[PDB]
Amino acid sequence: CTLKSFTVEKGIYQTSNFRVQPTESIVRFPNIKKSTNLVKNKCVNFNFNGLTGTGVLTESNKKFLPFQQFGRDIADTTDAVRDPQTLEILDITPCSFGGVSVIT
Amino acid sequence: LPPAYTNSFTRGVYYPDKVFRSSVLHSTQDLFLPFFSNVTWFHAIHVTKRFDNPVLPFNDGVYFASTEKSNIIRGWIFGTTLDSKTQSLLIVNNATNVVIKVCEFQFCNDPFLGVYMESEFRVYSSANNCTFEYVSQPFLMDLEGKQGNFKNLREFVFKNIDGYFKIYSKHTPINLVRDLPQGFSALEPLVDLPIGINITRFQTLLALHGAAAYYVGYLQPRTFLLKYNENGTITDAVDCALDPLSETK
Repeated sequence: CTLKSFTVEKGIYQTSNFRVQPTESIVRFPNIKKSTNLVKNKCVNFNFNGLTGTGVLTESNKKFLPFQQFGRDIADTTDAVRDPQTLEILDITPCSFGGVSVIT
Repeated sequence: LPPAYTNSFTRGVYYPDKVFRSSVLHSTQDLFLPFFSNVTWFHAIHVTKRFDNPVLPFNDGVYFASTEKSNIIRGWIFGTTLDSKTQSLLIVNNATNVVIKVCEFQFCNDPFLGVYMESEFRVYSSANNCTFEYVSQPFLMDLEGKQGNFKNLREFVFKNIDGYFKIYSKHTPINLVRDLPQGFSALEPLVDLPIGINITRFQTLLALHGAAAYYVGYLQPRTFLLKYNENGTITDAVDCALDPLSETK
């Protein structure tokens, strides 16, 4: 289909893209909004303090200064977020993982 | 004492936002204190006539440093005209805590809450209109009297943007008996006021026991180049417009 032909020659053709689909949709910060529990190691649709995104909220190892909300990297993108309720830090890792190529 | 200016050796640096970073060199463009500037040192060496606390022009930010440990300046009154028709603000470091009294204070001809408690009712006279009273956590501010070698480097930044009256601070246990020393230490945010009042001028309320020490900086829309470290705290910075070498850095 991507080649617009009924006969393909031997080779490796890149057909599609493949992105993991997020399962759940949590909403935080009624610490003192609706509440939902922490889920880890699974691609979800998180909403932390208005900041909306997608990823796997893994456990963090870095220590924030005790007034900081967000966290980021050289590429200027969200990487670690402060738990609004339990006041903990959680990493973020998006899971848009690679294309899909057919070998024939 | 006529203000004999001195050189602010890399002071007036503060975390400009809530973001955490690590080992990255971010270049913020915000209101800082120009490096190696002449700070309007209000020489409080009276043991002269340093009770020259006029309606000081509150520009877009003020670096109100103080190498004082008895905290002679318990109050900081703010306002535009200070004549009973302005929603005036007071940061009062009273016995309870750093209380934020912003109200439609009724003033007198000589506006100052002089020590008489701030009982000289020349700023506040009644509680008619009051947007918010941020009575902070009551801490051990009991009208301190300790003096000597300036351990507590009471640095403060008082800026008013979008109505918000952001008050930064820092407490460094560095020892000296004279003006702003060398070194580098960034300030932290201490309180953000979610009000929308306007301020034009301010005063410094020395406690009627004066021999003290308190400076007055003035900020500017500059651009910097901070340096965060592994633990995520500012360790160095360069003023992006001070010299050619700083500019190429």
